[PDB]
Amino acid sequence: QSVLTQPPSVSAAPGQKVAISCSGSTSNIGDNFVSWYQQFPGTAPKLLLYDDARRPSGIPDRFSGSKSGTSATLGITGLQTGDEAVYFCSTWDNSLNVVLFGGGTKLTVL
Amino acid sequence: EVQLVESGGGLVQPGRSLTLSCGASGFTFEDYAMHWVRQAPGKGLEWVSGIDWNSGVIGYADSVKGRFIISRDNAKNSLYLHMRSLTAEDTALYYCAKDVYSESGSGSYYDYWGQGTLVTVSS
Amino acid sequence: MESEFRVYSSANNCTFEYVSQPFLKNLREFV
Ligand SMILES: *[C@@H]1O[C@H](CO)[C@@H](O)[C@H](O)[C@H]1NC(C)=O
Repeated sequence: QSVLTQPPSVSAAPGQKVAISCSGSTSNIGDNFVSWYQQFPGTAPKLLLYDDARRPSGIPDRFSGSKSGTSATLGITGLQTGDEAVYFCSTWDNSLNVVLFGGGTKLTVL
Repeated sequence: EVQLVESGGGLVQPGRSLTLSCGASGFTFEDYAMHWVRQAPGKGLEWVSGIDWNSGVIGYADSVKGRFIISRDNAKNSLYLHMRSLTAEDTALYYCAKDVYSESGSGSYYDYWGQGTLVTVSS
Repeated sequence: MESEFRVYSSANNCTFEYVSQPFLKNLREFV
């Protein structure tokens, strides 16, 4: 069973660009665009990116990122305090016929 | 605004069964596919079950296959998950998920997430 | 400042839908 791979935790100073990488098998990420979810600790997950770069209403333009090949990249710019959250990349797998959820990356500011 | 009410989650013994009920409001229930996602605290999100407009079962997580049953009623606007052979691994927080794509085959993302209920499986 | 859908709270069991050109010192008579 393919598992989406994400770095455990990332820390950056406010105003520093943040890159998050999601690693998946060709059948999952290659067939359908990954969906990013921003979950604040102790809160229900909120969709951050739909169909890769496209952003759902209520998501800041500074949030960005491009998926190339089997890797999905989330780019965060103009980072601020209180933006700390756990990010999950989710892409359904045609071969596995099950939705796949990434381990998650713990973004934070000191 | 879509609100996903969560209930039927409580401390339960391992060799027992438990039903989880999700309440759907602010959108047509039949029009949008509904999915179950659980996340144990300190662990990554894990997809558990999926269903569609025709109420056909999209599938179950391999770990929960044959122990979990998913069903929904379009008229009642509610979906119910039946859990059997509950284990410590099963213990997690089950959040209702609203899916924009009924087939959920491709480009399917969860527009809204339920607050969730805490299933605890212990002796 | 549009207050929309404030005319009801629950909407279930839809049975008929229809969208067309809107009906509306000008008199607007209806029957
Ligand atoms: C829905 O409407 C139909 C016909 O108007 C009626 O027979 C049925 O009982 C209704 N069900 C609910 C749940 O409102």
